[PDB]
Amino acid sequence: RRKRRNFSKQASEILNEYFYSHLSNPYPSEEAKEELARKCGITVSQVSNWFGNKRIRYKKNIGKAQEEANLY
Amino acid sequence: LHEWTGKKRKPYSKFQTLELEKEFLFNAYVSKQKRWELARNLQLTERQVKIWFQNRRMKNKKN
DNA sequence: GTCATTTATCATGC
DNA sequence: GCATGATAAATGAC
Repeated sequence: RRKRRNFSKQASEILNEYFYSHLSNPYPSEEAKEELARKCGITVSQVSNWFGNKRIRYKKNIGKAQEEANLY
Repeated sequence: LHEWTGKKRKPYSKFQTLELEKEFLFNAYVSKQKRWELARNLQLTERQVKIWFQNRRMKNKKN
């Protein structure tokens, strides 16, 4: 349980790409989570965890360099 | 800022978790009476005990 | 009831 | 010493 290992650097870029491109509505559908899971090589449960962590930590970081990261 | 951007959790003690887990082994679903009994014994509200068993069952399915 | 979330904690990477 | 992924309380939609 919780054998934490950081995802691929490219996988993080993919997740970040979808997040900042859909910053108006950062809630991917079930089918959207599956596509992200395949590109990142992770599971859909790990996709939901990442978005769950990103949304609160983005809101937490509001607002310093997150405005810059909205260029994805 | 975005529209989607627009309390308070406290981790239970070891005693509370063990008793809640012990009862969960007997039955994954708990009646209104036993829920009140656990709430009184484990210093929680009836809703908290209710919510705990709901989360516990979901955890049990994910495993 | 389930179940996707929000949020704080936790544990580990580094 | 923080970042990050995962888990534990708590809420809300259905």
